[PDB]
Amino acid sequence: SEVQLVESGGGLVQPGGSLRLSCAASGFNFSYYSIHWVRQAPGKGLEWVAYISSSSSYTSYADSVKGRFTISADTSKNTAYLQMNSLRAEDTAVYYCARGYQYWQYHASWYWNGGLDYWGQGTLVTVSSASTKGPSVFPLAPSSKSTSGGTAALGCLVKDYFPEPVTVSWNSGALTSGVHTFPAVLQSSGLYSLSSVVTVPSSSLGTQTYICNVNHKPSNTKVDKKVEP
Amino acid sequence: QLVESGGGLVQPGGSLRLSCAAPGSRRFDYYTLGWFRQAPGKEREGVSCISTVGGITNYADSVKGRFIISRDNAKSTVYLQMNSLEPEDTAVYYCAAGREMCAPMMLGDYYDMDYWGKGTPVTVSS
Amino acid sequence: GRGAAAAILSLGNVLNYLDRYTVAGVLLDIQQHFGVKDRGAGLLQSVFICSFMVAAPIFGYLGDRFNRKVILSCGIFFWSAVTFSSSFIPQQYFWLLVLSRGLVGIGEASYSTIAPTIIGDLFTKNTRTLMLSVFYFAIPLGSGLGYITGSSVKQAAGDWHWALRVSPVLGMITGTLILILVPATSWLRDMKALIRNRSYVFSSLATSAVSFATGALGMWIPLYLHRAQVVQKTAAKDSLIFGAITCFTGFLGVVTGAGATRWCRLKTQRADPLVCAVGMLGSAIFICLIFVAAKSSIVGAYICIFVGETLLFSNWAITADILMYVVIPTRRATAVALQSFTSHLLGDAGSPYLIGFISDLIRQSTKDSPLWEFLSLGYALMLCPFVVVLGGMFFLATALFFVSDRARAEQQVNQLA
Amino acid sequence: IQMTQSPSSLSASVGDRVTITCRASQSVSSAVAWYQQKPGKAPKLLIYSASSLYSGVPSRFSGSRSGTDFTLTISSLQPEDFATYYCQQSSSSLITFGQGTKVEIKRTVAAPSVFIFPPSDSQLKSGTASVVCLLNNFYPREAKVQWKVDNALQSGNSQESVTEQDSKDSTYSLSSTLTLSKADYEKHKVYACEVTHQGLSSPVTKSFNRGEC
Amino acid sequence: VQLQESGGGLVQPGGSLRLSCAASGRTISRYAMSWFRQAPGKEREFVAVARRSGDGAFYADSVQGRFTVSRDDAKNTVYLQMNSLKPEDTAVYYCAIDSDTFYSGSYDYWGQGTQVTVSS
Repeated sequence: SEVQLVESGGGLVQPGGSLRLSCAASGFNFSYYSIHWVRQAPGKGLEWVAYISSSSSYTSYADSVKGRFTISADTSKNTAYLQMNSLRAEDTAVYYCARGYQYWQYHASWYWNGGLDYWGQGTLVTVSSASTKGPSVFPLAPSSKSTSGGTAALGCLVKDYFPEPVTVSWNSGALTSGVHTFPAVLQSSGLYSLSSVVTVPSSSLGTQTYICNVNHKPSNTKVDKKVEP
Repeated sequence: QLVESGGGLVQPGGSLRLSCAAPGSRRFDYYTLGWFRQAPGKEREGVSCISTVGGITNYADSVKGRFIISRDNAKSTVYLQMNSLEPEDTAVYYCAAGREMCAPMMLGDYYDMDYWGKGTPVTVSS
Repeated sequence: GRGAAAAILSLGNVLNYLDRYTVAGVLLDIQQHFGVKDRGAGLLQSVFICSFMVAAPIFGYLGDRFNRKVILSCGIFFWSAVTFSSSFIPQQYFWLLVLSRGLVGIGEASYSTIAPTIIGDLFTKNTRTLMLSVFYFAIPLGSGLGYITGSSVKQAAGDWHWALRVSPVLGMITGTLILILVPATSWLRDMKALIRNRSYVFSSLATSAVSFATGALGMWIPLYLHRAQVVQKTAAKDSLIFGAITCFTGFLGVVTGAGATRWCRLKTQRADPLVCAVGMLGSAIFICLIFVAAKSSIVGAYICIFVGETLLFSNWAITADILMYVVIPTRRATAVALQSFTSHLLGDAGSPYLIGFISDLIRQSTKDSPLWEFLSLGYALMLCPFVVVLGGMFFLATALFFVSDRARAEQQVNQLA
Repeated sequence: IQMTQSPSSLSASVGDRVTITCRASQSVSSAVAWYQQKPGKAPKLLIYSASSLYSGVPSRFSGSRSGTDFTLTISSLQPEDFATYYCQQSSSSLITFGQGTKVEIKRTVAAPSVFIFPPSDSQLKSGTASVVCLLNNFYPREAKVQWKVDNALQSGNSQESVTEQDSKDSTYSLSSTLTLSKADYEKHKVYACEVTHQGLSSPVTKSFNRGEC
Repeated sequence: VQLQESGGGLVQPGGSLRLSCAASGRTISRYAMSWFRQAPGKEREFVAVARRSGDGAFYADSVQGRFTVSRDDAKNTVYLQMNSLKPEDTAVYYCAIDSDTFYSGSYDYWGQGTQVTVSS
């Protein structure tokens, strides 16, 4: 049997609360290995978070969370649990659980450093105070100022949606070349926004009709719009 | 428990000696001696074991002719000597104590050992 | 699909040991109802153990060739029905009660042999031991519950008869639930070796001595205490107290022995037989004081029996370790089974009958009075300390040859492997 | 307790030599590990103990020590090897990670094409003036965009977004959004987006006159 | 702070030339520079850019595989080698300095340039 680590417990939580994450392991003896919890912010590097060994006598936390997190284990079901208390805004991230070596502290030195070998897939954790809302779509219409070299660009702007993702297309899949979609960007209010831009030959602006089409699943909406000067 | 000492970094073709000792007045002459190893991506396999009375030793197949294990219960120590290391041997070594008898095909049973150590690392560079 | 099997088989073993000692706690009544003497009073347990001894290996064999759920259900129903029907015999027959005990022995042996194989095969390497231990913790609890149930029901109803009719119906339940919950799953050459292993022979004889002591005392003591309370003009709580003591003592010994081993294994390599011998001699010293304490004060007798029971059961968890320390692996299946047979052939097969025979032969040459009945039983039971002391010397004798035996064993295993 | 890696973004073609340096301040001097990570997937262990090669990793990777710095090296770069690489240290009851370096694909320099996108009628309907300035089909990544509102430099109220590398043309595209209230928008006459980049011999500006048609 | 360019002139088709650019009063160890060209009747266009040590050097669309740019921090000098020259390469070449530390392209300091004629 191959080694598998599965995370569970992700989702959305308001500020001031708490949550519980679980890492379940299968395919190896639990008592000879340690368990690490690691996190990644959407746009930054990795940051070590927590450490637990099998016998609950060796546990450790990083400086940025000292006092807020608690860590525990259960060897009857091969499970590890991390309890997060007093969350804030800077905690939105993706979490992974990985396998240690169960005594890395005693024999880490000048020349060994060991390593973490088997990782899982991780779960997403969002901390925001907004409520669900539907996107608004606006046009970005071409003109003489958007025509250069025989090609003119035009777009549609999707604003104020939560949470991600949204799916965007043009003319129900008719146009497949020269379409650029922009990654979601956060704002000061707490909602997302993006825009889509395409390029077409100038003379083609004479007759063909271009429809921006937006599908948003959680709020159950599908919107069409036409972009003409 | 037990205490293991030695360990470090060696070049290929070298040799290295580790020791495993019982602190204090404890004796471990009933039966207590075998060596195990573990690597960063493979399961824990046994390397060698030595018996109570007659000095009978048994090794694993991948390490025959390169390792030697020795016992000395006048000073409560056990020694392991390694020659002709290769980049494949980079791993952590452990000392363990149990009751079953030194025999072929009993090396790999690491679920019945009574006392375990904490282990020391050996690294081979190039 | 596993926890239910574990629980049901555990309760089955508790019933197994609860339906052996219901005879003892009412023994005084049977002797009067049927017009028999002590010589016939011991015959019941003697015949029971003889039947169990002859029965167990055969069902051990058949357990590997037909299905096992069927055999468990058939055996439990068999001894339940026989023990229910035996309680209706009239006052002019005794061989019918003897035959009843024989049949109950056959059924109990069936169950006791075939349960452990299932409860072991339905689990893996790391967790087998915990549930096997929970299974085996049914011995002392059922042993005490035997006396307690017999005395309580007999006192409550007003006739000893219903003492043998409350248990079977509960068995009648279990006989169905195992058919519902649990899922289906060259010895001669060995002998020429085992009898040449000195530690094995001496340990077997020592365990035989322990079995002699346990069987005799466990059957007979409550009647002795009744006669004591009568002669001193102080007189049935007697059967209850004893039961309680058992339900505790069996645990303490099994702990203390183990603990005293883990220390002495770190100062030398002769730990196990030395611990057992010291405990056994201490047990003899305290046991031989019951027969002097009973003639002055009864609480002293109870304290003495408590200490004796504690020190006597210490070697219950050590002899298996010796056997697996001095025998090559591919013989263990043989080397275990033989021992158990021998442990019954010189032990509980003929102990209670012999005690009764000596007591009757003493009494036939003296006047019939309560006092001389007391003295007859008391003088007869004096053989138990003698045999305990003899077993202690046997453990010393195995402690001598322990090391050479281990050396030979390692040489054999490596030569074969 | 923090390390430094250099360089933070390096570009190299297929078939060249790549070297990355992780410099430490903690007292191990040989205890750093190396990890690889691709967009949207969990990271994989690549080298441990600073010299040893993990089970299954391709042989072209190598690692070594020099002074108090550590080096990771790829000799024959392949199309399946564009990702982010990390160095790990462990000094005490803490374990720390680095900052990562990224490897990209190189080509010939291409100037951006600049467009200005004014508010739409529906955008002005709700009172949020969202003006977009678009840069298309350029290389390399670094390029500076500046907003001018009636000859004034404005800052602190704009956001930027850049895309990944194109799968066919290997170029980037940038979108800068400036957000104002309707009242703030109505108080001006001329807006301008200015961009400066390596391939531009002079900064190029595009202008927009409010209300003109 | 001054900038001196040299090495221009007339060359036969297919030849090679080594232009040199030198700076005075400014340290070029921590800055980047660029080469441009201006044809008669055409606007000045990109040729190549040279960054700090360890950051490589970038070339333009037209002359990829023919031109090379290099630095000499000891003498505060940069060099540009042109090979496989053609008659159309006739133009005035210019050397410029970027003032921003992160390679944003702030060309504040310009040079006089030099003539490059290819004919036979």
